[PDB]
Amino acid sequence: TTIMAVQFDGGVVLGADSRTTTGSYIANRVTDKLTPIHDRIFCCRSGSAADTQAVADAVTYQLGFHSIELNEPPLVHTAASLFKEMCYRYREDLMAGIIIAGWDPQEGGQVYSVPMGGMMVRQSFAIGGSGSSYIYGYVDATYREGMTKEECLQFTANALALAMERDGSSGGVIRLAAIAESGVERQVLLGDQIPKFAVATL
Amino acid sequence: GYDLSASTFSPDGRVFQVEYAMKAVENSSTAIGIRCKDGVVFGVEKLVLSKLYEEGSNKRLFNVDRHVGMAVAGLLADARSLADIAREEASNFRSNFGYNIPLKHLADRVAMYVHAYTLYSAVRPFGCSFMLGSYSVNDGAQLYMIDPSGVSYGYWGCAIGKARQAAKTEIEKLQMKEMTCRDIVKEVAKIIYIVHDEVKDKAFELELSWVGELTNGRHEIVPKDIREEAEKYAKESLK
Amino acid sequence: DRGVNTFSPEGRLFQVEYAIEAIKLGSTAIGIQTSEGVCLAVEKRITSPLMEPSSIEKIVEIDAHIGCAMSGLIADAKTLIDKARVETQNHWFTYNETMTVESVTQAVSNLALQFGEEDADPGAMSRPFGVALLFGGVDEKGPQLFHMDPSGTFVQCDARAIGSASEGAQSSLQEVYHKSMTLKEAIKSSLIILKQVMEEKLNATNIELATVQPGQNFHMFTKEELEEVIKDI
Amino acid sequence: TTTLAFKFRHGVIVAADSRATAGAYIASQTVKKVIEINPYLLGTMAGGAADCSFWERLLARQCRIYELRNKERISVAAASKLLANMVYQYKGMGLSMGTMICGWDKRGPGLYYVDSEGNRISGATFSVGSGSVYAYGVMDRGYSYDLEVEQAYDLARRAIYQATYRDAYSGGAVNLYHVREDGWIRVSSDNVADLHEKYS
Amino acid sequence: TQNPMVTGTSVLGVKFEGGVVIAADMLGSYGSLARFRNISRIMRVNNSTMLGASGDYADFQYLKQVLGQMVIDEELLGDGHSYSPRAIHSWLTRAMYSRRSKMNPLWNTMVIGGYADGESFLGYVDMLGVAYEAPSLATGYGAYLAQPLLREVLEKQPVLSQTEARDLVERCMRVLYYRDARSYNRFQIATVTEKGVEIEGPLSTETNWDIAHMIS
Amino acid sequence: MEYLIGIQGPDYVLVASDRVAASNIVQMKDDHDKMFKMSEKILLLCVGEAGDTVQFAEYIQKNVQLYKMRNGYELSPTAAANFTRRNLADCLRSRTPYHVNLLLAGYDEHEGPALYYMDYLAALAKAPFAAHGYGAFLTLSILDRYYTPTISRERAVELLRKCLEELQKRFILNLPTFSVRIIDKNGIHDLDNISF
Amino acid sequence: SYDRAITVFSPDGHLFQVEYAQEAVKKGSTAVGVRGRDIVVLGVEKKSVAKLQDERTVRKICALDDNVCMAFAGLTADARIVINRARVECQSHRLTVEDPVTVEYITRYIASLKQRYTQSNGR
Amino acid sequence: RFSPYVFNGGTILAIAGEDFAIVASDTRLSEGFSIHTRDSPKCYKLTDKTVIGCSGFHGDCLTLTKIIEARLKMYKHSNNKAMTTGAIAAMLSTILYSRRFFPYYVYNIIGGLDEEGKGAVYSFDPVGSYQRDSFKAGGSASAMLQPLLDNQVGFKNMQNVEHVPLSLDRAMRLVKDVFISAAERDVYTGDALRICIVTKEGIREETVSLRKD
Amino acid sequence: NQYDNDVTVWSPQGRIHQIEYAMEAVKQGSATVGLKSKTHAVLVALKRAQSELAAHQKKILHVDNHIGISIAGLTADARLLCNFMRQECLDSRFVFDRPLPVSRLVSLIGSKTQIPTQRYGRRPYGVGLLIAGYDDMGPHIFQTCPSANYFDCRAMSIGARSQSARTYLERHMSEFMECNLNELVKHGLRALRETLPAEQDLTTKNVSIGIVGKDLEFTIYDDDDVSPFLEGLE
Ligand SMILES: *[B]([O])([O])[C]([C][C]([C])[C])[N]C(=O)[C]([N]C(=O)C1=[C][C]=[C]C(C2=[C][C]=[C][C]=[C]2)=N1)[C]([C])[O]
Ligand SMILES: *[B]([O])([O])[C]([C][C]([C])[C])[N]C(=O)[C]([N]C(=O)C1=[C][C]=[C]C(C2=[C][C]=[C][C]=[C]2)=N1)[C]([C])[O]
Ligand SMILES: [Cl-]
Ligand SMILES: [Cl-]
Ligand SMILES: [Cl-]
Ligand SMILES: [Cl-]
Ligand SMILES: [Cl-]
Ligand SMILES: [Cl-]
Ligand SMILES: [Cl-]
Ligand SMILES: [Cl-]
Ligand SMILES: [Cl-]
Ligand SMILES: [Cl-]
Ligand SMILES: [Cl-]
Ligand SMILES: [Cl-]
Ligand SMILES: [Cl-]
Ligand SMILES: [Cl-]
Ligand SMILES: [Cl-]
Ligand SMILES: [K+]
Ligand SMILES: [K+]
Ligand SMILES: [K+]
Ligand SMILES: [Mg+2]
Ligand SMILES: [Mg+2]
Ligand SMILES: [Mg+2]
Repeated sequence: TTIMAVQFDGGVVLGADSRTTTGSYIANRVTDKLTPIHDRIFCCRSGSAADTQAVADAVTYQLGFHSIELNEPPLVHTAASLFKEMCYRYREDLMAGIIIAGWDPQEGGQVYSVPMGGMMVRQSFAIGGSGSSYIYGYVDATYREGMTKEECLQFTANALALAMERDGSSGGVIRLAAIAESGVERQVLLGDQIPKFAVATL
Repeated sequence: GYDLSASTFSPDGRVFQVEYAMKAVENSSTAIGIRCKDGVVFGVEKLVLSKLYEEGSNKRLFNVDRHVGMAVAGLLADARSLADIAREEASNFRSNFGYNIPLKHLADRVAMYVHAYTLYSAVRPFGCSFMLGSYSVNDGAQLYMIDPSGVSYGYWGCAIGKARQAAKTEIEKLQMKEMTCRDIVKEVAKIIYIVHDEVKDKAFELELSWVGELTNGRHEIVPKDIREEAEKYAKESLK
Repeated sequence: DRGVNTFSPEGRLFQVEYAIEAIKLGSTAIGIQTSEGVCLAVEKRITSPLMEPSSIEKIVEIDAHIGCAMSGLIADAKTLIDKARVETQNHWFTYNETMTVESVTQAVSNLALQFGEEDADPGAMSRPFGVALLFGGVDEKGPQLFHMDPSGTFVQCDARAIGSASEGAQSSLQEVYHKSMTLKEAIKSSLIILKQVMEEKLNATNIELATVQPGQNFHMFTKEELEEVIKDI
Repeated sequence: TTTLAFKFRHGVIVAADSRATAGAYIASQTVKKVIEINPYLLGTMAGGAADCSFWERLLARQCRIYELRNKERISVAAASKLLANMVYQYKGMGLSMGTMICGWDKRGPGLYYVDSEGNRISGATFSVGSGSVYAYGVMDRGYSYDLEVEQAYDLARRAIYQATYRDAYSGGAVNLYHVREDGWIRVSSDNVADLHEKYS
Repeated sequence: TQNPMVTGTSVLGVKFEGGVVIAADMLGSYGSLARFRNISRIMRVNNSTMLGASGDYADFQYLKQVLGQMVIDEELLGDGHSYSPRAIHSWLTRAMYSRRSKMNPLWNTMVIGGYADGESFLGYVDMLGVAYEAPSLATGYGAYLAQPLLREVLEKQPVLSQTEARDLVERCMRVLYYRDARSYNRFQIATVTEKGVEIEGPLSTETNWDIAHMIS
Repeated sequence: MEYLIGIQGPDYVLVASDRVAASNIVQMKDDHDKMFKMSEKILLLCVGEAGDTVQFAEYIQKNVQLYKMRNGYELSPTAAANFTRRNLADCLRSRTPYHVNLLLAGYDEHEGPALYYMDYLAALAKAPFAAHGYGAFLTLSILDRYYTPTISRERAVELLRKCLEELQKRFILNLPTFSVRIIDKNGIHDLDNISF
Repeated sequence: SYDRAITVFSPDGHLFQVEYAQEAVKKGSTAVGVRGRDIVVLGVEKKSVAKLQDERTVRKICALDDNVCMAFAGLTADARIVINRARVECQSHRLTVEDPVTVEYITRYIASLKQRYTQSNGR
Repeated sequence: RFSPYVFNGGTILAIAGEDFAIVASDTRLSEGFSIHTRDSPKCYKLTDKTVIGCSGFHGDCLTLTKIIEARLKMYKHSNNKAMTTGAIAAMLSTILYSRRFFPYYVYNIIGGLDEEGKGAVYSFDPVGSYQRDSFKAGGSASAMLQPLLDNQVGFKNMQNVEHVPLSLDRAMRLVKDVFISAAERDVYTGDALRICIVTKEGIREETVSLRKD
Repeated sequence: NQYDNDVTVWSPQGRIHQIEYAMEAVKQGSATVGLKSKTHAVLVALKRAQSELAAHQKKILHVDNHIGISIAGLTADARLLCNFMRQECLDSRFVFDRPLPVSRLVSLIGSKTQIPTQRYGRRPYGVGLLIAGYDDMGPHIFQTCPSANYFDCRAMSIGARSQSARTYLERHMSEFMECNLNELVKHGLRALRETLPAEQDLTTKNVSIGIVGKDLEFTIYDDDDVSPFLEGLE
């Protein structure tokens, strides 16, 4: 897997590849790793499919109930806190590297990483999963403060494409999402629409 | 007889044991809260039952979270237990959700706990009413009051205890929406002095607390110098 | 009918007060503390010549340095006595020292108000114990006599009577007791007092007597040793 | 350790060395391995030092409680049984204890071997500990039910001595007790070095 | 934690006349990967007390949550009593010991610094409940690379000024950046005095690479 | 290591067991008894792990005696065998398994003599003769060779003696003495020990 | 589970449930014991006759163990519970002491069972 | 495999005199090949009459000493007198055995006055076995100190020597000598020697410098 | 009436009779007095003796080095509460290595003793305490009641005829803060002596004294040890 999210002024962009593996068999080549947790809050999932699905459904329940009770949209920070509590408490029984991102009216676009082990840290942008290793140098060189939504989308799509080419456990299509006050816009980059970088032939 | 258990309705559909608990709050001396432009102020008429007691003994004003004050009337041991419940709820909320509990949610949660003691022969209703006050830039000023049945509402001004009505009628004279906490403490002290029956109960301490822009959203005791001035204003206004 | 943990308007637990009235239905026991040891003496109260006297046991050894005389509802005393025995042995086990008379009495006295019907385990104590106890022994404070009743109150006494004739016996005790009194004097004094208070004619089978002395372990008087002391009395 | 005991016409002889070790380090030369359970009952210790001390102390507690509740001396059979029932529950948890319970009750002289494996057996003679094999050789060649008292003392002392000589884990002094019908007595304590002088 | 995940490296502390200074880089490493390069490994506990942690960062965030809540609980009472640095160090020793005794440690090594009643406090606690005080401390590779330098200075001059302690800490942080492959040249310095707890950062040390041309 | 044997004739069951209690390289007792009287006409012979063997056999024994006291008559050798089995099997997968091997010998008024074999797994088999322990390996074929169902008790004791002599000759362990008992219509009889 | 306090003190130190239990015993059939020199004997009344009754099934004398028996008077269902409890206990004693119980031992056990049912909730 | 133990070094020693007890220890606290601190004594005052030395795994030394402190107060509250030296020893035995299946990794030596005012030393293994001794060494350098004490205090292996009473002054000289000898050869023992002298008049403290390498 | 047998039954006046009845247990105990200066907190207690040959009931109990209590009411309840206090104190020294502040211990008592006032079949505690302590905020005297309410006091008296002792304490309380120790204990004794029948006097047999302060751990004075304090009521 490769997952990523990026903050912009007014919202966030999220992305993932779509490969599920068992050993080196691809058990799903068009996985949706970006899961809505509330109207404007998504999580990107990596690690165990069973664990991250069970945890996401659980936090979706908790957050929904909390939100009805308060009669307000939930904070992104709350959603991240609930993932953190469950990923930290059960760190010995789960394999879950999560990114929580979304929009709320109080703090705007936010990205949090909850990596394995269950720590939580807010970041400008975050990457995770097995393929993230191959894009540290690329994201560190290419990231600029103040990118627009569109720039965040391209930056995300490029990073993911690079990771997907190299990481055997990542691949398929690139699913993207942008979240802002106005709502959630999702799209899929497939085939020729995935950014392309030549193999370096002699 | 129909009034011995909170698990027995009377034939008219009342729960007398809750009503009796309410009578314990109505026997108590008066506490008031006022919400204003930039915060919430609490004042309590704190009867001193012996000169042997220290200043500050039997406080009726509590910090239940850093941003939330509580003012009580009724049986004081029940109120204190409720202050512990409220504290525990604010603490647990912060642990689970990662931010300071919103006032309304805290009020509703502790109200459901009060409510749970009005259903059963196994336990008795709490003999206390209490107000919760907070302020934040995001939520503004908020003042809630909960009674022994577990009802919880929000208020501009509120009073509990034995001169409740007299206090309300004075609170209604204020245009509190446009006043600051610094102005309102004086008026709180004034009102407690008005409703205090100096013939029947001889000595009292005024207890004051506030939470607002001026304390940066922290619930704090009103400083000693400001309380003394407010007392002096209240006393001379009585004239 | 009210609950077992109900207070009266005087601030007493009804069940404890009633338990205290049950002590008056017991046989008279006497304890006296002297600088040479303590004695405990008890009226047996034989109800038929067909009963075996030696099967009435109202003075028991707690440990080698501590005895106990009981009055009231005797069947209730068993769990108290067993608790005292277990406790002194625990203390020996843990600390390699004998437990003081005061400490034994305290430990037993902490069971007293542990009754009630909706705090506790599926069938815990329903009522207080209908018994009073005199613990007599020797520890590093010297000889010592302690009294305990169903309220869980306990106190050291130079001399004390309990059961049916305790008023009476207590008056004679105030009369005869003195700080410098010998143990032999104390023994005689308590047999004289039992003799007054007892409905039956005192003899060597319808009473029991025990001592504990700085020299010597808990000792129950034999028929023959009782007869000897009875001669003068 | 080497401990032994035997029944004979005049009661039960009980003897032990006094060494303790932590691996090969000699931790003490003055351990008391014969424990006074009551004035008519002794227990011997071999194996884990803390295990033996604790469980035999607990046995002494229980025997004492018993005596108070029942108004009579516990039998050797019943005491040994209490000990076996206590340790049975811990089998497999690594307790190490081998003990002889030695007394004189209504059945006469009594001797039981009890260990942390769960064995409990009555017998005429036993030896327990890393030196037991050496004590058995000497004890077995000299033992008789009709030994005179002083001959029985000599045998026990010599058997433990000889065990201390061969077994690196036994040593110090030989401590000897005699259980008689009216109680045990402590008969002697002889440093193995002073015994060496004597037996040559 | 059975297996630590994102971890922090050394924490340093030294007493000085009027306070205590502690230092810690801002890195969370995931094995060799320098993964989260802007995290604070130092906590202001209350006005008199600060804490820095090596080891598993999630476990540190849990301690921070727990300890932060305890300090809030205590402040609510408004009763004139506060946890001293020594009390917090005691609490922390019990908490780590207790977790060690359930075979489920909090995977951290910590340095507690404080100033109360005219005394500088500096105390260590590790994941096993080993705890003690000393005039200077250093966890992880700092025990090998920084502690020798702290102790050598302290033996010549046991009483340091604030500015001397700060310079000495900076020299130690440089050595760590040279010689610990899990360090990072972005650190915080926290100081506690009469006035309270101040956390400074992000800070960097100057470095010298002249030795790169001294091979032939 | 421990040897048990049983031989059932038309109207009796003969049983025997070694008298050694061993530990490491030494015999610690030479007059050990491995038989437990359950009732007037039932013996349980029990070997296996230390502690388990006595704890198990005495628990069975007390419960069989309890059954007598509650009901005024005794459990049949077959009932007691199945009671024994139920207990062992119910403990097998518990926190407290008992590592014991058994024979149960008895005489019922109506059924006649019975001999039951049980292993630590709690498999129960009724048999005309049987044995447990390493010694069984050297003696079962002696029994197969010479046993007949109508064997008289005098010849059974002879047959038993052949088994025990074969241990003296061929078995590496020193088992010099054996307890011998027989059960019939008149209960349990102690025979002389067979000794070498 | 049912935790009502059933045996409680009344004014003057009476335990009414226990007194009422004693009234039950007084309406039971007469039972007598004599301790001989080297024999002990028990005899008990009746209870009702009735030709159609199987005599075996209603005895009021019962073995507790080989060396101890008992008779009772009072509620026969209650007796059966006590008897069975005592029979269990005789087997524990033999188990852990390897002696038969003394008569005093098992008496003391029965007595303390009976006492506990005067001071335990729900019974 | 998280290990719940680590070895932290430390040597302890106690000597019983006619009317005194000495309990002594070094002040180094170590781990692996490092020194945690040079000023960590291993002796702890329990009463006016009883001092305990503890070495081994420091996390257990701290916990156990805190448990003992609590239990002394519980005793005093329930029995209205301070625990004796002998009762503290017996109680420690049971507290150690309570962790028989997860032991306290601590070697304990108690030194104090018995009920007759005489010196008393009790020495323990980590699971609570113990006895009274005339003197005892424990911890890291115990095998180095013990034989010398056997010889010089016990007079073992010596002919033609008057078995005189041990004076405080000679006991003191011995204690300083053996720790100095131990600092030469045990890497864990060093920095400083702390000596507690328990007598009827109270508990006093001496400290002697040891090698810092 | 129908309202006085259960702690869970409010009366129509807003009272709970069981709690008021429990308070009567304290009013019938023997009197005790507590007072403080700037530096010390003192307890003084009258001990009742059953007969002429009885010792005299303990009234003053050690809780921790910095805390002691005087009791009035059910002795068994007094011990249970005292044992709770002791444990709370040991816990805080175990956890934090410092004394439990006296006002926090008292809060724990209020919270613990409130619980059975609200559950069916439970009863209040039938004991009142005077609590003497010393911590960072100086000396303290607190009072606790069966209602679970508690009070911070300049001085206090509870038990039989305590009104007299309270009057005395109000009369002289302006002197207490500046008193040396001897003066302060004298004041405690004079207050206590007001509670006695005119005939009867303070003696070494009936007076018990407890003191804690800055340089002094909680200490109990009984029997011959009270004589210094009784001589020079001159
Ligand atoms: B990504 O982290 O590489 C991806 C993210 C996930 C979809 C949220 N993870 C995987 O593909 C992982 N695969 C599984 O968890 C998986 C799916 C289906 C079956 C199994 C399986 C597990 C145990 C035994 C048999 C089959 N696993 C993968 C990295 O492990
Ligand atoms: B004998 O069996 O050789 C003897 C018996 C007796 C009761 C002392 N047993 C021992 O010497 C045993 N030794 C110990 O148990 C022992 C002695 C000193 C320290 C320790 C220890 C225990 C736990 C952890 C560390 C050290 N054990 C036997 C030889 O082992
Ligand atoms: Cl991760
Ligand atoms: Cl990740
Ligand atoms: Cl794919
Ligand atoms: Cl109101
Ligand atoms: Cl009486
Ligand atoms: Cl010896
Ligand atoms: Cl018993
Ligand atoms: Cl046997
Ligand atoms: Cl970061
Ligand atoms: Cl912080
Ligand atoms: Cl029962
Ligand atoms: Cl009182
Ligand atoms: Cl009382
Ligand atoms: Cl009140
Ligand atoms: Cl009062
Ligand atoms: K999935
Ligand atoms: K790929
Ligand atoms: K060294
Ligand atoms: Mg899993
Ligand atoms: Mg097993
Ligand atoms: Mg070195």
